[PDB]
Amino acid sequence: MVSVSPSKVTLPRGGSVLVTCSASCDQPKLLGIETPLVKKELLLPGNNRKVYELSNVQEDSQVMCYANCPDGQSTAKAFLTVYWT
Amino acid sequence: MNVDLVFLFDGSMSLQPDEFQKILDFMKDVMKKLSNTSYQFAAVQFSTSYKTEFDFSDYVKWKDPDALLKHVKHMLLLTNTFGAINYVATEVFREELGARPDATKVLIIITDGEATDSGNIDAAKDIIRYIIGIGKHSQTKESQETLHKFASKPASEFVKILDTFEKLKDLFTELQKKIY
Ligand SMILES: [Mg+2]
Repeated sequence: MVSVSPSKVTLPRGGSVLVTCSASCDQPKLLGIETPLVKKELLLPGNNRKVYELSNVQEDSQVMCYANCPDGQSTAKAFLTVYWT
Repeated sequence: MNVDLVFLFDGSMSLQPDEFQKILDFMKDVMKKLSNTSYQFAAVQFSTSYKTEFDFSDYVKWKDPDALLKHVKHMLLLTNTFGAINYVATEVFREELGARPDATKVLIIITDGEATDSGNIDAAKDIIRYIIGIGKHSQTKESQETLHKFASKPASEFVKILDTFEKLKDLFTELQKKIY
């Protein structure tokens, strides 16, 4: 089971957002993000959640959290909406 | 010596759609430049799950690599490479699906190795596997190690970065080994 937040952001072309992939299983066999944007994760203390910073996002985009748990593999998408300046 | 070569290609979301197109255009370039009998082909796209885009049976029949991959849809979901290899091993190299039994079996994996599953590829040991790394996400400690995990040994002989296809002289004069 995963959860992503924010679920949807709007941000100005070339902006940045951090998203947080959180899993329910408290020591997930594997937990990350699947996106074609450029990404950098952060300070972990703990493995329930990773926090990825998607920087300089240029066009409308999507991002998808996954977590491989005891129960199964879960997915959750977050929509990045970008507007021009 | 006959060779059964399978393209396992990454259609996960982590690859840009123009990057994906580059992978198709790559497989077509390889098949075009190997239209002799010795090589028999088959391609499977993997993302969250797997689908074989064409059989050996299909290559042996249609034989037009342009029209063989013409109906691919970019899957655009997770990158489950580990089970992808297992699928090729158990589900693509088959008597029924047109594989030659005597043929020495090769695998070309094209991914960024940002893989979203874990496991073992023991089921595909005897399949000699060149893996080639495209993608902005293949630039990390994990990804790199993941790439080398899929490779035949010694690793740094079966792993390269795609370029604008420079291997089409490199890999090729080493893929002209297998035909004998
Ligand atoms: Mg990927």
